[PDB]
Amino acid sequence: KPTPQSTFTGPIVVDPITRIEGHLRIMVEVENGKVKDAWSSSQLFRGLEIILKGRDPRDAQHFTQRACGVCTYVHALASSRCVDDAVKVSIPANARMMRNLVMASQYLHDHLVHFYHLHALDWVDVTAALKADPNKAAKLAASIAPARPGNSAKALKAVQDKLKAFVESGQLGIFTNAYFLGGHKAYYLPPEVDLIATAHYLEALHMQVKAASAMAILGGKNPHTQFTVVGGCSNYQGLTKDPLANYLALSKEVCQFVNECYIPDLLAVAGFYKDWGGIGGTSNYLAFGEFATDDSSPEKHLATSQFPSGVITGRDLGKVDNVDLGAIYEDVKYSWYAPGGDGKHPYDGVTDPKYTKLDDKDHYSWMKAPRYKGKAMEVGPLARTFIAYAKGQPDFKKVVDMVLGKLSVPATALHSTLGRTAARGIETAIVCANMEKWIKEMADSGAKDNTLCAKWEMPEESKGVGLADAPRGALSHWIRIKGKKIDNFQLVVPSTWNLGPRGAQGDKSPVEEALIGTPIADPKRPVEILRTVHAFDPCIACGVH
Amino acid sequence: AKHRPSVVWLHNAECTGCTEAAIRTIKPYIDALILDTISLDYQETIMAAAGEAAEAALHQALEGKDGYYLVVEGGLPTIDGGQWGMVAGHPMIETTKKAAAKAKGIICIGTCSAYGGVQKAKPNPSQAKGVSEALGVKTINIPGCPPNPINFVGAVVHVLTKGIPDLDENGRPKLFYGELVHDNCPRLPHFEASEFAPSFDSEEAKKGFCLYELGCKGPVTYNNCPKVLFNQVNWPVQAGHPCLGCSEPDFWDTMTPFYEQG
Ligand code: SF4
Ligand code: SF4
Ligand code: FCO
Ligand code: F3S
Ligand SMILES: [Mg+2]
Ligand code: NI
Repeated sequence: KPTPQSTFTGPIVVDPITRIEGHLRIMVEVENGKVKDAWSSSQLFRGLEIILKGRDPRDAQHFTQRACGVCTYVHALASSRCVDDAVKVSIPANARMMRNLVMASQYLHDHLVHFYHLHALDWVDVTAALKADPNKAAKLAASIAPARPGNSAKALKAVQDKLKAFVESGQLGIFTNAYFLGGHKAYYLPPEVDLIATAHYLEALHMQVKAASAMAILGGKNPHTQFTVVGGCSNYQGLTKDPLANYLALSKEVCQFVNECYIPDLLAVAGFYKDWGGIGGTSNYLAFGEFATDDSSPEKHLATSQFPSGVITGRDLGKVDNVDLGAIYEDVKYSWYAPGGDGKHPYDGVTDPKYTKLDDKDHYSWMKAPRYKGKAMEVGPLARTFIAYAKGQPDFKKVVDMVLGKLSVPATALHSTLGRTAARGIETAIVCANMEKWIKEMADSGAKDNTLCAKWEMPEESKGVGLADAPRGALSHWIRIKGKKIDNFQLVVPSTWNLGPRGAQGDKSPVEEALIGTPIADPKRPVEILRTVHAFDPCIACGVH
Repeated sequence: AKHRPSVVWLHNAECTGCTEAAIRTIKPYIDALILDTISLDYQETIMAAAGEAAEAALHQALEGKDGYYLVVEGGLPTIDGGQWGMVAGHPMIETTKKAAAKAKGIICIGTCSAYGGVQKAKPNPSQAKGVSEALGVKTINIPGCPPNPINFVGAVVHVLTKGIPDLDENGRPKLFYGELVHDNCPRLPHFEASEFAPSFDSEEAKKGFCLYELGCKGPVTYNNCPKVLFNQVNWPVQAGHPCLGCSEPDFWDTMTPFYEQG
């Protein structure tokens, strides 16, 4: 029937929000079973911007990468771009290619882990998988997905047996007190679909190991790569034949799993949760672009990004504006910072921590509130997808239409939690479709010329910005150099955009806005809050740093 | 079914890089470990329950009849009574303190839990401390930023099947941290011959010369990196980059500047 909804009126708090990176507290007001107001409260401060002051600009990338071990690498990249810009060095073509491939590797690993190990348990009842008949499940998989041994009845039965023994032991481990135990109205999947997804969940645990190995061939190690330097990269071995053959091999495997399991699972889930095409929409989208053919400057990045940069307002796909890096600022009015810190451009950023109390609706987050000409901006896969689709980018046009057609929904249905979830898979598919081309580009370039790092000089005084679109969205690092040292170093991170608190106008952030209208089938077990929050792929260490 | 030992895993001031490191294990894989070997009964990053239900899962685990082992990821922020780092409205220091009080053993995964880590680097705005530093409980330290999964899983298995492994001064298992990075480095012949790369763009760098001039901290860092590799494929020096000394206490301040020697 209709989307299940209680008549519950009152507050709900979820803390901890699990299956994210970091420490999030969500508070909502509920009226007659629907969320009417929301607060996104980040619960940990570390202070990397404070820590960086006075240090060597060459050290920045090593501190900032520790902003996040889930989106590992991306902060080392943004810092390197930032410092490269500040000293005005243009990196060699091979360094641009190596840096962008490691980013492609990161998207693949990050997105697969998110769908399966962080997000899926909001949609898949694992214990209902035990009810499944493995033959029916094998027949369902056969018809919804490419044929594969791991989808056989024999395979699904093994998964079921393993799960049965685990559950029968009485130690449910990570499934203890799950919102789905004993059944739950907001969980719609047939037991067979639960089984298919559960088997793939287990498969994805092994596959993420391979995705990280691929990344490590070029990045030195994962987590926390160690191959970027001012002026380019250090990894000459990464330009050579045998490691690049291994890299392609592992990548092809990961992408096979993306095409065989991830996308089909995503499409099957979206099919049953069609109603979630009308829950959790926002209206503004921003991207700095990624995978640029010219990374010699911030300018050239925004212009030449293969996943294009852009700004969309009020859902208007007919009007994609250029990113005005001058119009970006951060507010602290509803944040745990010293008041009078509002409206600061990141070149002029101030990080002056000041705590009040838990659930102080005046000051309720360790995140700042980034705003673009006053407007809250959603960043991430859905942002990139809308901007690329509106701009007519051929891969996105073709993958989006495939999705919208398989689901029979208008493109407007994408402005929602379902769409946010679908866009993450969409772009994973597109990154996969480009891996071979990108790898061949660098293999050839690296065999004709192995130049990987340019010469450069530390200025007395400069500034620079490094832009990236990380898996969660638009990332920027901003540096002021004075006396050859870090005078100011500011991070503005995708989860700061998405999950930060209200701005100086009292205007809700994207996640707070997305949560308005959320139906709550069972206030005791509010899975619907999790579904929307997780769809934004929150990274709290990223957001606060 | 044979009872599997209960493991509670706490997240404090951290980047979740140590959790991510852990799940790159291949001997065994993460699924085999949590289905066959341990009962992982609280892990914020992957557990199904959230909010109150998750909190209840923790408290259930802490009250288990067969007891539990405690794994700690992250440092402890102590400023303002521990309020700059909170889970379920409780300071992380208070929760970790409770959990450490009845643990069979405490394993600190990562440089952050072991020694304080990145948030403790000067000027340490949150007054972050290592687990033993802040509480005075003795800990088994598995440092690195992040440690190799071989070192963490190996330590875990040893503790469950053999006893406490032999530890060095810094509470690290000698099994994994008994040797200098440098002593096992394939570039050691270049070091011995005074063949150093002067820059990353240099011919010396392209030829794989020693990285000591470029700040390599291998000579003062205890870890097994060149011996075991990461992700079965690589390590930083093989990727042409100096060691940062990331398994050493307070490396953020003792090993910086990273591209210089002391
Ligand atoms: S030791 Fe390093 S990887 Fe581990 S939580 Fe701390 S900063 Fe992150
Ligand atoms: S590269 Fe580093 S670890 Fe290797 S020999 Fe040189 S100083 Fe030692
Ligand atoms: N992706 C990612 Fe992490 C966040 N938010 C960064 O940058
Ligand atoms: S930086 Fe850390 S990972 Fe090993 S090579 Fe050096 S100890
Ligand atoms: Mg910031
Ligand atoms: Ni992150």
